[PDB]
Amino acid sequence: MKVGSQVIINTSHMKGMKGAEATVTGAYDTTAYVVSYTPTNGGQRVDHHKWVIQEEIKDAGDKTLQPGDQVILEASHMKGMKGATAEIDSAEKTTVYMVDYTSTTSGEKVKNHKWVTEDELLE
Repeated sequence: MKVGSQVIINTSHMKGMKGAEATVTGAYDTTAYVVSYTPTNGGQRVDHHKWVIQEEIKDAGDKTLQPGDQVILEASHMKGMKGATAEIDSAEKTTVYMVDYTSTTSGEKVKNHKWVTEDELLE
């Protein structure tokens, strides 16, 4: 699968995704990390968030990080994420996809959702 591929989301990161019809808008060979952090706003702790990628970690470069590492996040998949200090729970070499999809909950057309891995998609 690649950019333009039609797929079915096969994971449940948030409500409304599982089984949603989707189209791939970006594909990245990269390292995908699961991370835990306290949002900058001060709300509830985010535990084992899938996923942030190499390119979303401040000063990560081409250096693969290690579980246990403390990093600063440069993504904004949700409020309070950008600039947060996070702990890497795991690291995996894989391809991740950014997808447009229609929420199964409300019918809202979600654009450029980051991220799902190929293990999390069905074609």
